[PDB]
Amino acid sequence: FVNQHLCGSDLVEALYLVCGERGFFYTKPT
Amino acid sequence: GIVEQCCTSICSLYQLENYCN
Repeated sequence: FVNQHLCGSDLVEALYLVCGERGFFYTKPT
Repeated sequence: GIVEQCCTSICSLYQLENYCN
């Protein structure tokens, strides 16, 4: 997908599909 | 950070692997 952007709830959904039940975190948005 | 990587830039789902615990 040349033009993929993941914001808000889409970003949480995509992290959960990639990481499974390992869990995930990010320390700062930017 | 993840928002500049994937929200205000185009990201590869592969880069999300960096955020897994």
